Amino acid sequence: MLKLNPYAKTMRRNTILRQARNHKLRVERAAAALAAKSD
Amino acid sequence: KGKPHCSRNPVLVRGIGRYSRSAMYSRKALYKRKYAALATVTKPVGGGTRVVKLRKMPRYYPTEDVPRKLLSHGKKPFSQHVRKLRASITPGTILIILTGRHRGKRVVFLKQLSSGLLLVTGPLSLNRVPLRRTHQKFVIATSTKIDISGVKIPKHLTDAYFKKKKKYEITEQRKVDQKAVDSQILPKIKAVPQLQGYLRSVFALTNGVYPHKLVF
Amino acid sequence: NFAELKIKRLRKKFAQKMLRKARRKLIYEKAKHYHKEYRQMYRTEIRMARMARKAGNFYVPAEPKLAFVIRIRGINGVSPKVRKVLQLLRLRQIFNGTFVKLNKASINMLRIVEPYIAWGYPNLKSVNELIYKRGYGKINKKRIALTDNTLIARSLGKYNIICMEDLIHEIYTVGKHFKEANNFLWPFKLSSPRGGMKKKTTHFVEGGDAGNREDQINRLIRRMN
Amino acid sequence: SGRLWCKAIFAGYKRGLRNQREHTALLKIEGVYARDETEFYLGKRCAYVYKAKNNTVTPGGKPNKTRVIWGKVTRAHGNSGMVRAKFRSNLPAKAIGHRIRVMLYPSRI
Amino acid sequence: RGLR
RNA sequence: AGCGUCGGGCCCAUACCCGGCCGUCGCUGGCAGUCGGCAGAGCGAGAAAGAGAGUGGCGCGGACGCUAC
RNA sequence: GCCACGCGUCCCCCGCGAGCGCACGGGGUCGGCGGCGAUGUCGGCUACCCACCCGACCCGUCUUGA
RNA sequence: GAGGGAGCGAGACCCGUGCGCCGCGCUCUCCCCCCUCGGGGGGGCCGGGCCACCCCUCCCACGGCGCGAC
Ligand SMILES: [Mg+2]
Ligand SMILES: [Mg+2]
Ligand SMILES: [Mg+2]
Ligand SMILES: [Mg+2]
Ligand SMILES: [Mg+2]
Ligand SMILES: [Mg+2]
Ligand SMILES: [Mg+2]
Ligand SMILES: [Mg+2]
Repeated sequence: MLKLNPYAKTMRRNTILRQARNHKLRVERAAAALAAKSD
Repeated sequence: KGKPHCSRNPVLVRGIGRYSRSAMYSRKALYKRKYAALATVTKPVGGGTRVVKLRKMPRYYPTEDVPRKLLSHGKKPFSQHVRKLRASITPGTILIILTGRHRGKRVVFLKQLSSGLLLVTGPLSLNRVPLRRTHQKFVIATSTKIDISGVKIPKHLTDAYFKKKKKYEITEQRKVDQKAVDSQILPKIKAVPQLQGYLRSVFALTNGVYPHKLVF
Repeated sequence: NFAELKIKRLRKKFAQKMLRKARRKLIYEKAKHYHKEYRQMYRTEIRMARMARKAGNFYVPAEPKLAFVIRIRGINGVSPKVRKVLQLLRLRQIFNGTFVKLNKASINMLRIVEPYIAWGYPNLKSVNELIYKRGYGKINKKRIALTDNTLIARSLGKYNIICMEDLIHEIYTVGKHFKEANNFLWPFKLSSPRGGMKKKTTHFVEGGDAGNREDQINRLIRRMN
Repeated sequence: SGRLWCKAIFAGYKRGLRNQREHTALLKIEGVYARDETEFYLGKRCAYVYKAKNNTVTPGGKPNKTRVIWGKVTRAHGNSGMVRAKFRSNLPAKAIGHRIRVMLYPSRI
Repeated sequence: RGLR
């Protein structure tokens, strides 16, 4: 795919970092939910 | 002159770096790193001296030759291959050695070797089964592990140790290896109740028992 | 001598190396600029809506420039007025596909053969899948595979069409040089539909597959590819 | 020291109404009646056994009369626990309604 | 030459 | 296991797809370049054309090949 | 986060650096293995007979139609 | 799992080697530091725009409202 269209490195390099960061936020919201009911 | 450093950019996925080449020019620090710009042998004789040749052309040629072959690229050999392993099989787990003349027996795993074949030992005392190799593909993983972490089993044993030659007599060294691993493990298996009975016992199917259906 | 010639031959290869690199960097920059383009195109069509509803009116979007046609039935016993049209659209085999720019002239023919085809308005991903996976150019009257850009530059360099991406751009934006871009493409040999078909004979509205099924063509492509 | 294989019956070949493509074979395994269930057996080595008049070799032993045709469970067939299987040589129709020993030892676990 |  | 309205799932044709093989047609395609101590082994590449003359400033070596009906 | 990095000169405003490895890369390889055997055993498509499963109306001809 | 002579290099001061085109990119030819047990693994090494937060307001597009003009 790169031999034909090389920009795919950046297009598939992003959309990974994005997802990991957003996964961190999902977990942070769950722990803060436990903090809100407990506190 | 410089010792070889590791790859600077980490691996996220096979063949894709984490960082971009523009941050990389910096990290490598290219801003301050620009550049610009036998066959004949002499020998003595008891005459003169003879200048002999090495690697002389062959005295006979054959009647016809096969041609050259093309360069394929990705085909590494077996020694150099990477060796996989299932999640179930960790050292300690109990295996069902299904196929060989030692059929359906229950036996403890020690270690994957370089080749990828499994080191297995159905305690010779109990099962009458020595240190034997097997293959993963022909083996069931039970969920009944034990904490085998603390023994310093010898390094010397290996694939070439188990490799066939071409009568078989049992070596004293073989007897030592068996005895040496036994003295270490046997109390842990005799500590847990009924388990030595289970090990002496052999696995075997019977009526109304279907592998897909049941679970273990 | 074979001294000065060696050094000269090295300069010639070095020049052609730098040239190939430069074409590579150029290619990259066209593609990133088109990503920015597509993103903009998609957002604005919503923004027009939100603001329209705020005022209380209705936003009517533009008519679709492009349609993706598929022949669903076979070669036996077909009216000759049809056959002529069909072979003008290059639909000689069953489960063959073609792109078609729209206008009164084309749409009246597709009306005349409604029962034999299934068409609609295809999405961008479907265009990628089709071109990339099954791209085969008509080069010197020969069905040759679209595996390197050289094969394109030789033929279409005169329209500044150097790569798969520019091709895509023209297709989705039905630009100037559609005729040449499509006539370059060999009729798409699509396979039989995974999952199945509802009923070959009848129109969509009476529960069939023929005729205009605007967007559901994408679902059908995913089942056929 | 016991039964180390699941039972299956050779129901018939792959076939339409008036044509049978006998290079493929249909198994009906005992106690399995759903496509969920047949995902276990995938990949497994089947083995049709038979016995013949004259004495033949036997690997690891003296020559027996028994012989074998090895095979392989290809993929599921149908919705009610039937299953396709492709044997290395094509099967005889005599065997219709008989036993085949599906083994276990290409495990998928 | 600028690379130099 | 009938009648009417419908869902998922599922079955196979010498039809469709991917791959192997035979023959024919088309490209009026390519190949006489096996140019060897008179040698230096390329001319598939996005862009009309030249690996062009000159003149001032030790060891003796290198596979197949082409009945051109 | 960036396929952004001599100096001098030009514009708008403030033609030769070499070196070494990895591989989803112009069509599969192992530099990996195991069993049987000199008088009853191995291979032997075709061709000899028998069995089973499915398929299957006797040829030539005139004929719109066998 | 069809196919089977792709050549790399060194150059008329040599005569080799058969991992070679296209394509992705690691280290050394800079210098320091850090961690797990000489080997293995890390942090990096300085300049410049851009967008990131907050204060100001220019050009075009489209929509709405108001005053005014034809
Ligand atoms: Mg299906
Ligand atoms: Mg019948
Ligand atoms: Mg028996
Ligand atoms: Mg068929
Ligand atoms: Mg084909
Ligand atoms: Mg007659
Ligand atoms: Mg007649
Ligand atoms: Mg008559």
